[PDB]
Amino acid sequence: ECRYWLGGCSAGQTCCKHLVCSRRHGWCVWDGTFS
Repeated sequence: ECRYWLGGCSAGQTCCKHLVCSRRHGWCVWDGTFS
């Protein structure tokens, strides 16, 4: 299943809609706002 904000993605994980796997933060961040 997809993870939510600050869910904690990985190399083989995914993030729910409106979110992106932040490899820098180490967790799913808001897509469109993150850096």
